[PDB]
Order: sequence, then structure tokens, then C-alpha cells
Amino acid sequence: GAMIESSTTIQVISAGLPRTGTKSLKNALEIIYHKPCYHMFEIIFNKQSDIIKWQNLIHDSHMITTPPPLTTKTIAIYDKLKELLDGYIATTDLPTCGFYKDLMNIYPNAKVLLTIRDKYDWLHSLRKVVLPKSNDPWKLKIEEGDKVLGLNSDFYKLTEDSLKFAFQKDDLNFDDDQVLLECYDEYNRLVQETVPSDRLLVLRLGDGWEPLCKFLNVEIPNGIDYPCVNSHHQMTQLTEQLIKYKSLDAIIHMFPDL
Ligand SMILES: OCc1ccc(NC[C@@]2(Cc3ccc(C(F)(F)F)cc3)CCN(Cc3c[nH]c4ccccc34)C2)c(N(O)O)c1
Ligand SMILES: Nc1ncnc2c1ncn2[C@@H]1O[C@H](COP(=O)(O)O)[C@@H](OP(=O)(O)O)[C@H]1O
Repeated sequence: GAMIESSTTIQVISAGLPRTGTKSLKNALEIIYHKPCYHMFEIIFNKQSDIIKWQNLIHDSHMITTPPPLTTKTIAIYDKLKELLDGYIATTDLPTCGFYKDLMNIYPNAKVLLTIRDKYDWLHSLRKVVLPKSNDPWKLKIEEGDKVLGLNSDFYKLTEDSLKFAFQKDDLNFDDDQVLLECYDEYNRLVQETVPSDRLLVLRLGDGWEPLCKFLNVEIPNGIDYPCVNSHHQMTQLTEQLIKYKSLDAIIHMFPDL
């Protein structure tokens, strides 16, 4: 196809929850658009100063009166969300995913993606990387590796609060598998009920380029396979290597598509 000059603004809002292929999708969107896509990894590796800004936004988010129409407080919240996303062409993962409805209002010409998978596969992956149970010895390893990356209790607070925001829960028993599974199903159902079907593409793991590129009116990237990255096995290796070497920069060449 012809090469066209794309606008550097949010063009794709991904509502999929963590551990549903968000990092592969982030990489795929960057391959298509040649501009950055937001993701929790963007916070960890490039924008740790944003943690407090996202926390402030979530703290104020209960004051969002759903447009139409737009109220004054909603403008202030929407302005900070637009500021956080300046320079990006897409959003994936926490903390953004729970803001899908607000992002749809801020970027009325953006399209929405929802990545889904088997709920028990999702929970297993979540417990190995994002939310280990409080009695799991692996949790102490994750925390040791996280300190190497400079992540403190405020980072864990952001993950917890952005998950609570996505699930629309005032509190959440993070150690309760039944609660998490029910929240997962209700969240994915709600996205499909809320977003007009014309504006939504539901993606399953393994779907690859073709449905995504058709939805976005772009050519399939020539000679580039669809990304497959961020397996729990790979995250376990990363944690162990951070513990062993005590720095990101000593191991970063071992993890190419991070
Ligand atoms: O790809 C989607 C996606 C992948 C991972 C995460 N987070 C996993 C975590 C951050 C992390 C660490 C290392 C790396 C790496 F890759 F550099 F190694 C990446 C990310 C989140 C925090 N910690 C668990 C924890 C330990 N004690 C807690 C107490 C309360 C709550 C959580 C925790 C690992 C998210 N989040 O958090 O949205 C999204
Ligand atoms: N192209 C692809 N095909 C199949 N699974 C993929 C994939 N890209 C990522 N995944 C899976 O999606 C999960 C990572 O999602 P996220 O990036 O949102 O954290 C991992 O699950 P597992 O942990 O079960 O391996 C990973 O294996």
C-alpha cells in the first residue's frame, strides 16, 4: 500500500486486562504506527514519574459523571488523562484499560480493542506475574526483583487501585480467585455491552495480524511475525536474572523485545 502521514494521537484504545497479550499488542501497534504505545512497561522503564499522576487521576476518577454531557470536573480529569497520553498513538494494559469509556470520549476517532483469553489461563498467568497470593513464596522473589527496577509500595498501590478501578470495586480481596474470575468475566462482558460493535474488535490470543490490520485499514507488516512476548516463563526468568545481577542494565541485552 501507499505510505500516508498518520496523526500522533491516540488511535487505538485497548481495553484488555493485564495478561491477555497486552505487551505483544503494544509491540504490534508500535510496528504499525511507528510511534509509542502506552503500557505498564512504559511506566516502569520510561515514566516512573507518572505513577503519582496516575494515582492522582484514579483518586479523582469517582467524580467522572459519564458524558454526554461534559461537566467541569470531568474536563479537569480528561485534561490530565490527555496530558499523560501526549505523544502516544495507543493505550494498552493497566492503568489505562479501566479508562476505556473516558478515552473513547476524549479521542472520538479512536477505535477500541478487547483482548480476551480462557479465564483460568488468565488467572494462572496473573498469579505468576501481577498478583501472587500473599502466602506464595514466589511473591517475595517478585518483590526483590521489583526493587532492582526502583519499584516501591506506590507502584503496587497503582496496580491495585487501577485494577479496582477497572473492576469498579471499592475494595477487592486480591487473594480470592473466585472474586478475580468473576470480575474478569464481568469486565469483558461490560466492554462488549458498552462499546458499539462498529468501534470494537475482540481479539483472542493467537489471532495475529490479519483481523487487527483489517480493522485499522493498514497493510500487514511485511516480513514481521506478530509479536509473542511476556510469557509467565519469560517473566520468571527476568525476575531471577534481576535478583542475580542486581541491575536492569546488566541483563537488558538478554531480553530483546522488552
Ligand atoms: O504486561 C502486562 C503486565 C505485566 C506485569 C505487570 N505487573 C507485574 C508487577 C510489576 C512488574 C515487575 C517486573 C516487570 C519486569 F518485566 F520488568 F520484570 C514488569 C512488571 C506488578 C507488581 N509486581 C507483583 C507484586 C508483588 N507484590 C505486590 C503487591 C501488590 C500488588 C502486586 C504485587 C510485579 C502489569 N501491571 O502491574 O499492570 C502488567
Ligand atoms: N502472540 C501470542 N500468542 C499467544 N499468546 C500470547 C501471544 N502474545 C502474548 N501471549 C500471552 O499473553 C500473556 C502476556 O500478556 P500481557 O502482555 O498482557 O501480560 C502471556 O500468557 P502466559 O503468561 O499464560 O504465557 C503470553 O504468553
